[PDB]
Amino acid sequence: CPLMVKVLDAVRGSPAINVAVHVFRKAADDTWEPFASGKTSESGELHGLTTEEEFVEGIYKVEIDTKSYWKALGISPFHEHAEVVFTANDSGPRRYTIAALLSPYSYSTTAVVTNP
Amino acid sequence: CPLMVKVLDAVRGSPAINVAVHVFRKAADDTWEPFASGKTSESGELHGLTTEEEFVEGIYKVEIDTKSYWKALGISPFHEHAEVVFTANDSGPRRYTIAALLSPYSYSTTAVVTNP
Amino acid sequence: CPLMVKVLDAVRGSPAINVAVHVFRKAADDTWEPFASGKTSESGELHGLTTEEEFVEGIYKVEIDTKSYWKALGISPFHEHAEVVFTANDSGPRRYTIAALLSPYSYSTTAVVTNP
Amino acid sequence: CPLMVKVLDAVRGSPAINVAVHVFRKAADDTWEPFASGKTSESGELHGLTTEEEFVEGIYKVEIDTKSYWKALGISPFHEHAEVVFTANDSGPRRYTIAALLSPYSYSTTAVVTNP
Ligand SMILES: Cc1cc(C)cc(-c2ccc([C@@H](C)C(=O)O)cc2F)c1
Ligand SMILES: Cc1cc(C)cc(-c2ccc([C@@H](C)C(=O)O)cc2F)c1
Repeated sequence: CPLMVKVLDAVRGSPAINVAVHVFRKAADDTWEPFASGKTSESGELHGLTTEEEFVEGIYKVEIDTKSYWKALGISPFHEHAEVVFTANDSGPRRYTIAALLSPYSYSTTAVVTNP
Repeated sequence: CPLMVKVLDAVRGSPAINVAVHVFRKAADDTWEPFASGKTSESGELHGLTTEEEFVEGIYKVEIDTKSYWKALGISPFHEHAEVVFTANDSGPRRYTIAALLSPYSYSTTAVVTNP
Repeated sequence: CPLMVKVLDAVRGSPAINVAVHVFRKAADDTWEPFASGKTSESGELHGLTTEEEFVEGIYKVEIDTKSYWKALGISPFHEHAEVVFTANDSGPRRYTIAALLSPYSYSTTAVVTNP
Repeated sequence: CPLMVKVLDAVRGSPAINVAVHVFRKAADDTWEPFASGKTSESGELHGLTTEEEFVEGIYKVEIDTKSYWKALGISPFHEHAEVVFTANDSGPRRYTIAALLSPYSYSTTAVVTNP
């Protein structure tokens, strides 16, 4: 599991459950090619997006569908979605966790990049 | 000044100076049209991006060029840029401040929306 | 104005108004002595806490009364308060801005330290 | 495991490993009584702090010894320590995770409160 996404809710103090997450890889012509997607679990995590063989160096975009998340909870949100855009680099560690902390008018994100 | 950007550096405990910012607006064909750009001052603030007349209703993307910022300080950061994507002015004209807090492997952003 | 506090609300996308702040300084006996207090204005800012003369070197604790803030808006938050504890002026006088971003179950804080 | 602490490093993009964490419970006379302590693991987590029988309702303080963390990595930090102060309430969920994201001049914290 070289790529994991973990989403938390700063209003409810809970995992962000059943959030849609789409990953894209930047193509040669600078367009965004669908790569992987899924919905966060009851723990706010999304595992199994890709495999070591599929996850090559390059620029990736993780889109988190925050607007749908907030409106399913009855909350008015600011953003259309959250975006995390980063380069995967085979130098240094090989497991990427993209973590996001959501509020209606704000979000935080960090990267946790490690070896097993 | 209906759109402003303010950026802080969480490593230095200082304004983030000379941060490039590019604003896009979603066009009729659903592409991202360049709208405005500038860079943060010595105070970490970017004023004068647009006008009340030109800042019409739409979906806007504020790209904050965090990689360029960190590389210019000699640091190899995680992200390519921070994105803030939102619908603006859909209940009439508002003033938006996009605030960001930067670290090499993490950033936060918030919006301050006021009615003049 | 060598110590200032600025607070934003990540649910409302607005300044956090009428936030009570209490500042303490560690005394010779290692207890927390009350130093100064105030509350955020309509802009989310708190000016006039102290003076250059009175703001001597020491360990300071800035308590931001987040529970009181959220309860006054009818919300039952997680935290009692946010604390920011730091040594001030140990390389000579500096100006400190303590910035905070509030959600009901989460907060962020940063320091902006400048040399006048 | 009713109380867990999880610490991440926003400069290195890693867990915050071998950080000292002290938990206190507020006594009747408003002093802070030592309650539990430990050091974060290789995953930035601290498990086994307390037991259901020991963790009663009341106000708790989680101190994270960030200053020692940063100076063991050769980094100049702002804060003396990070503080998280909250009420444990048997109404609603019974597992508390206190998560913290560290930068030299900033920190974020959230609460993830759940049932199994
Ligand atoms: C204080 C803070 C800030 C940010 C951007 C993420 C998180 C966070 C998000 C998801 C998670 C996942 C990995 C978890 O809860 O196990 C952990 C976190 F510390 C916490
Ligand atoms: C994204 C983020 C994170 C944190 C901890 C503070 C702030 C913040 C708080 C107050 C202000 C005030 C001083 C302002 O200039 O609007 C600015 C900020 F960027 C923004």
